[PDB]
Amino acid sequence: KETVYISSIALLKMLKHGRAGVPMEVMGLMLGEFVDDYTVNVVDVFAMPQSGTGVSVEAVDDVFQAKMMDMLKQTGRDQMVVGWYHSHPGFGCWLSSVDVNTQKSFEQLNSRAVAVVVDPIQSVKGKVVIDAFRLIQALIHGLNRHYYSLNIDYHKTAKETKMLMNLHKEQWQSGLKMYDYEEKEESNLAATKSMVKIAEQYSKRIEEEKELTEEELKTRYVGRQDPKKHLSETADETLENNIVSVLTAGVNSVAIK
Amino acid sequence: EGKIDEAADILCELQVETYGSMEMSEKIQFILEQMELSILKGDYSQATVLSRKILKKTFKNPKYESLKLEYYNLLVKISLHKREYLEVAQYLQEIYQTDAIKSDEAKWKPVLSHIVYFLVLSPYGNLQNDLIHKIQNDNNLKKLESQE
Ligand SMILES: [Zn+2]
Repeated sequence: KETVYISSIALLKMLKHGRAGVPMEVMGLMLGEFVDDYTVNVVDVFAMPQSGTGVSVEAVDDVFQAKMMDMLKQTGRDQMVVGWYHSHPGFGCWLSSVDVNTQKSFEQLNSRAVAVVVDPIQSVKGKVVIDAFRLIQALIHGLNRHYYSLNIDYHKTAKETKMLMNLHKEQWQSGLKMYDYEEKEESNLAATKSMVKIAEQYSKRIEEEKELTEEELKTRYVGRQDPKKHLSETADETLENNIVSVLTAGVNSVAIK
Repeated sequence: EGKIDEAADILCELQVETYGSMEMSEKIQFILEQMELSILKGDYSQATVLSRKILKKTFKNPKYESLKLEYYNLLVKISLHKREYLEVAQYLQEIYQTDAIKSDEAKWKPVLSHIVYFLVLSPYGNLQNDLIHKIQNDNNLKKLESQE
């Protein structure tokens, strides 16, 4: 039920610094605000210099930190330090015990402070691997034992999005574009489960409608819609969406190869 | 003598609550005595706990910084006994961070080497990588050749 909302600039600065430090792990701090018990919002990030030793407690640099703080004050960015990013390149997202102790050093600052692990290399143009969570593949380290996972979402202002739109100009390329497949897996599934759901509704309307007059039936059902029209209706989206879905791939395979 | 087991039995404590009463020179000093008498005792548990009770930030003071070479040197010896490695390498790292042994070229070589050998013996894992790849880029490591 608990969650964090990670603004775009945070996420991009994140992945940038991470990808830039490869193949060594980088750390930094997270600026935001705690809405309620159920939420942490992260609007900002700044990057913490390298250390001779690995990412660790003293890697956090007071001088550097406050030195950044005030200079953000002058920009009005004033926020708490709500968590700290990090990266475990190639190793997936989990906290080593050494990650843990530091996480505690951020518990005693604020009890709700969170840990964010980013994984630059295997995060790729598909799904981005990211994780945020706090203490008490990954189960080897006691995913649930010493600590526990959290959830993540992304705040987007209208204008933000509007900038992001113009990145790709798809106006020429449309029609060879194949939309995300997993999404049409939930599509082609939930659609079918639904058709099942209204099947026996159409069954009940044919039996009841059989033994009861139309004038009586209307009184009952006018509230909802004619389950025969959810068959007639719902069959379509599956039909044509799946025919363009098939054809599009049939073309990309033979044409593009 | 080996009877320092019998004697040192008492000083496995006597430092305990004298924390604020002693001055850290002497204080820490015979904490270190507790260490080496604990290893020569052949018992690492009190070396371990009697060790960690010191607080590292005392190493802001160059005075105590001169001393702590002993401290880490022991922590090495312990960890070697425990068959830990990555930990050893973190210590040798830390001593290797000392200005005094940063300077002298005849100081930091045999420690730098050991840092290599242990980062080699440690099992592949998280901190092994970035520790290695940091060493990899240390200019001084150029001066060594085979180890390089
Ligand atoms: Zn880590």
